[PDB]
Amino acid sequence: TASIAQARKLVEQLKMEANIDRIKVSKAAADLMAYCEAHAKEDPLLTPVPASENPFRE
Amino acid sequence: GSELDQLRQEAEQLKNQIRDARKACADATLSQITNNIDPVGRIQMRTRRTLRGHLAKIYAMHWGTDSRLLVSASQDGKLIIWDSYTTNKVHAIPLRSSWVMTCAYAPSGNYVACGGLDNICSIYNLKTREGNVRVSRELAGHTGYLSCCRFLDDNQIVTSSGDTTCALWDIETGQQTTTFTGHTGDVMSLSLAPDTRLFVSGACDASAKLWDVREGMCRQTFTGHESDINAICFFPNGNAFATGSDDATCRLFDLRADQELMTYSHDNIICGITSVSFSKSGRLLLAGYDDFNCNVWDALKADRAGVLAGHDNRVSCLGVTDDGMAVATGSWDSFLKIWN
Amino acid sequence: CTLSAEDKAAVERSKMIDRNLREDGEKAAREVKLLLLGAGESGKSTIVKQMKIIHTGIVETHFTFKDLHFKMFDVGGQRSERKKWIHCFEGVTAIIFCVALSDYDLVLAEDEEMNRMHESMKLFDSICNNKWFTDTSIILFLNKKDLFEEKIKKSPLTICYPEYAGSNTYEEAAAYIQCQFEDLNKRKDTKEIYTHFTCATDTKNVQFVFDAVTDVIIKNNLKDCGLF
Amino acid sequence: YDIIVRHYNYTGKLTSVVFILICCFIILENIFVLLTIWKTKKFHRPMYYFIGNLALSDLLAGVAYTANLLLSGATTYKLTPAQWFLREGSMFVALSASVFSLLAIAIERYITMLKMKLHNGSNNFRLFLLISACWVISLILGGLPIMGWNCISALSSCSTVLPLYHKHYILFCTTVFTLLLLSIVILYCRIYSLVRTRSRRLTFRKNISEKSLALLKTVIIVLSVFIACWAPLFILLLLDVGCKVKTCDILFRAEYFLVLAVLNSGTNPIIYTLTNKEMRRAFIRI
Amino acid sequence: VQLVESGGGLVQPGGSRKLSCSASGFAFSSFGMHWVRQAPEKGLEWVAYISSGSGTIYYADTVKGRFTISRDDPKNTLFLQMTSLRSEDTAMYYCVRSIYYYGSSPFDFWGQGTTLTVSSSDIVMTQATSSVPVTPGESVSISCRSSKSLLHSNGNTYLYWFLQRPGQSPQLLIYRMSNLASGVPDRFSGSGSGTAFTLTISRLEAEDVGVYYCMQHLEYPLTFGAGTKLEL
Ligand SMILES: CCc1cc(-c2noc(-c3cc(OC)nc(C4CCCC4)c3)n2)cc(C)c1OC[C@@H](O)CO
Ligand SMILES: CCCCCCCCCCCCCCCC(=O)O
Ligand SMILES: CCCCCCCCCCCCCCCC(=O)O
Ligand SMILES: CCCCCCCCCCCCCCCC(=O)O
Ligand SMILES: CCCCCCCCCCCCCCCC(=O)O
Repeated sequence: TASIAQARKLVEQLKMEANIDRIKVSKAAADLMAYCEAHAKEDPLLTPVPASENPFRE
Repeated sequence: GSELDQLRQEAEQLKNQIRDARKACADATLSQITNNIDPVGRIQMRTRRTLRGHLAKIYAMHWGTDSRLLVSASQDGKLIIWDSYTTNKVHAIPLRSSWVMTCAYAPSGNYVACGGLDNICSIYNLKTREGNVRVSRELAGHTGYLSCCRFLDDNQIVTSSGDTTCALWDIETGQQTTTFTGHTGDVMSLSLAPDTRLFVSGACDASAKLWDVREGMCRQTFTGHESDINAICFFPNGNAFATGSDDATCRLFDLRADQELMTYSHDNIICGITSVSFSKSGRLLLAGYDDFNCNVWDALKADRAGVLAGHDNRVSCLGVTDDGMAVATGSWDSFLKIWN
Repeated sequence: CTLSAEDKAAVERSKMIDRNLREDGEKAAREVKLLLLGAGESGKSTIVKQMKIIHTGIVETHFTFKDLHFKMFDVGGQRSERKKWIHCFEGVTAIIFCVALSDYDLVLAEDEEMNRMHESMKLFDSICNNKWFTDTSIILFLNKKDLFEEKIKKSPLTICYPEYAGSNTYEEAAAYIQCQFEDLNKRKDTKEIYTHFTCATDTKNVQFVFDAVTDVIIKNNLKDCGLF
Repeated sequence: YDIIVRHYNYTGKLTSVVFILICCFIILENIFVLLTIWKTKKFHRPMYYFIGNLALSDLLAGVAYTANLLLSGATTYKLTPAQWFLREGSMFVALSASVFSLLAIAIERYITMLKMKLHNGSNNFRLFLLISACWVISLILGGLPIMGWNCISALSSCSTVLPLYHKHYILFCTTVFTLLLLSIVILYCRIYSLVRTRSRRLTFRKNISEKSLALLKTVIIVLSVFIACWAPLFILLLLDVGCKVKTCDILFRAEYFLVLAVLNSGTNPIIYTLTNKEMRRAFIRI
Repeated sequence: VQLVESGGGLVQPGGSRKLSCSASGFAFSSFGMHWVRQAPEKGLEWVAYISSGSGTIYYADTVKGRFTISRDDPKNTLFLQMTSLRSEDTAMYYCVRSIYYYGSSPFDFWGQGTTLTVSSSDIVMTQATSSVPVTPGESVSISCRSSKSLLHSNGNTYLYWFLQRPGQSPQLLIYRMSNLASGVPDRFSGSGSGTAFTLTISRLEAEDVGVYYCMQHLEYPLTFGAGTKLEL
């Protein structure tokens, strides 16, 4: 047989993955929202900038 | 026979335990938390430049570090390096095999890699003593077709081939250093971390895994898609990423909490997604749909906020620049456009 | 005007680059590109070897005949999913197909109930009815005929095809196989299927390929100017 | 204002609602055909630009004809000779632009069929040259009678079917139309013979004729519709030079002869759209 | 990379030979070529220039309409022809290449040069001094003043800087403001404001001594400086 080796490898990989730490979804969502709100000033995508500073003027 | 059976049931029990551990850590969704914020009204983007000159389909492009130069690969066998400001061309690098599906631009601005269907990643030099461009290295260690490759450094490059594997290369020596295995389907998308320490790969069977370049092992795996994955891009923070798909659905996963956060699906779209990229602050999630137009899906509201419908054929590649000054979309009509 | 001294020189470089691109774009647009497909033991090697030659992954073959440059793409080393890299071959003049007549009494490897002829028929049905190859004609080649004669003279054809009323002769069996391969074509008003039996003469096969390519070119020219 | 009544007295010239109706129908059908090409991004090759030019010329022809019909009547007696010349000049430039655009379509077809270029990409220089040439030639042909051959000095030199127009200008337009028709017939006969002779001898062995039979039908339909609808006006303008004045009857009721020539221009888009399958499907979608 | 020149000697006024140089070691078909004349114990000035592919050809105002120049792509040879001769044309001629694209460094490699003897509005660039004694290991600042603001609307200036070694051709150090060329040490540095420019050297050794020349490129009539000599 040859699939026993890959089966043991998959079992070991799943066992190694199951031992990782987990964080509540509320904390991750709050961190993402805080990061998105903190850097909202230096984002020239959603914040309109006058044509006097856009290098891609037409 | 019995050993295989007990191994299978142990794997199933471990998967069930992982599922319960992932379900126990879920208390509130992203939509309920991000409900007391002011959403963006409309994102109206008008084209500025129309970089023309290609004579076939366009399959990939990458923005330079200086946010001024970009390289685009096409089927006719050219690797033109455009100038975003003045529309001029800088180089017209020819190719050995005119079947390319990827291209990259080194962070130092010296080298430019371009793989393709010949399962060979060719690295070109742009700062030679002469006036032309030479092939610095020709990496050939993949069996399946090459899909996408990004420069990890000026001397190391990581590639994602179609033979269910990804490998890290060494340009100086010429042989691969670490081989990442574990995927069941074709790997056809990846993206490097901002600190260049980890990266994820998008398989062809509803799966996405996270790898580390030092140990060369699989840390986490993410599921939830229906058809497959087609494009991946990291969040500017470095703890999230968005994965496109073929069933008109792109979702947002998280690294610290290995669980799906939010999905961006609409009842009017029934077509696949080719490219996904975030914004400078991670608020706008541009997606390139294969129904001849793109979308400006919001990140924290899961609603559409604009349509960049100025294209003729399917868009196949698009990326937001480094400083967030403009975006560029390249479709199959041999026309690049710079929106702002 | 507003451009500086050396900026005007950078604009002249872009014009030369564009001129070099347009010059090479008119050279690669006057050569015929045609894809080659087939099964594992469909004799693609013998077909690509018997033709004249001028020239791991895709293998390109270049040859000329009657002042026409043909390109032969042999995607046989791609073990990945065909659905992913099939859209880059959308622009192509013809699609050579190779099937073996004598490969109808030999079953698949590591299998006993699946016939390789049915696998070739299924592959042809999937290729001809694909959503990308809806206007590109298909050139079909029956590779082995003498071995098929020697195999059908002793073994009946009813082993592979359970519906057959004719005698165990090649003259009608070849026509039956050809008609069976013709019926697997849903797009009957946008593409044609040119059938040819591969012979020992190397010139005849290249002549047939040239004739089919010329007919496809004439049809495309007629459809171009709105005359058909 | 004395020349108009004098010439009309010396010459002998002293159901229209349906013609305006068919003219409005022609305008509507042609503007529909034009917006079909303009809206769809696929029909942007140099070939369909010729059909768009033909539609634009047909629209001007219909507008000029309905304007001529509205102006024709009792008001033509007190109408100034300048407007009288300008109206006929507009009609002539419209018809000449139509015929020359048809000739340009045939020329481009013969050119694209002579050499197997294998790709629809073509230079716009030839397109622009042909369009500008046909338009300026039609304009010169329409504006020439104002400069010369006005019959202001002559008394019997100008035509009977329409006064103030010399026999020389009518004969010149006759020879021009004859040359254009001959060129059209020659080009289509060649564009058919080429495909007929290339298919039989060089592509002999296919196990796949039908291509040639389908073609000949299109060519004969085009030629039979173009020639049959332009024969009465040609015969009328050729008999007008020979038929003496004060003794010719047919030239008086010459309204239908122009009606057929204008109906040909209106029915041309039907042929140029029902022939190709792509344009028909695009029109069905719209 | 190598550039050798030939076709010089002792000629009489009225007629002369042809100045020809051969290029070997790079892509000559995509480089614009210049010509720089260096008078004996004097300053050097610009002569002519040919664009890539012989598209645009220009001459200096002093020899306008008196010289004939042309390229040769197949054999990689540049020709320069004299029509009329004067008593001041006796000098040393140099043929230097240059390529112009975003991020390029024009005239990085000059060559060797050949000699020639004869038997008998525009931007003015001036140097601060002519010769100054300096001790090894001392930071020196060489200033070159311009008669016009070289700052363009793009945002980058066009003041090039190169050092002349006694006995051979000069070599470029910085091309626009401070960007050091490939092969020069990190000791050299550049700075400016738009009208007054300076160049600072951190460590001074015995291997870097010669004449410093400042050159503008905004206005097309290229003009060099008088030359600042360094004495050990
Ligand atoms: C005698 C009938 C008549 C013809 C024309 C006309 N206006 O133009 C042409 C014309 C004919 C033709 O021959 C077929 N060819 C051309 C050119 C020649 C080259 C290309 C097109 C133009 N006839 C105009 C008018 C007002 C007219 O009478 C109207 C009556 O109401 C008079 O009471
Ligand atoms: C528009 C009607 C009048 C036309 C008058 C000019 C006649 C045609 C002249 C150009 C024909 C084409 C010449 C060869 C072009 C080629 O081979 O590409
Ligand atoms: C006033 C009458 C004008 C008539 C103009 C007739 C022009 C006919 C041109 C026929 C040949 C077209 C170009 C073919 C050139 C080639 O490819 O050999
Ligand atoms: C209805 C009246 C028409 C009058 C004019 C008819 C002229 C027909 C000429 C046909 C010429 C055919 C040329 C064939 C050339 C070839 O053999 O390739
Ligand atoms: C009353 C309308 C008459 C119209 C006549 C149009 C004649 C069409 C001819 C068809 C193409 C014939 C080509 C023959 C060439 C050859 O024999 O060499």
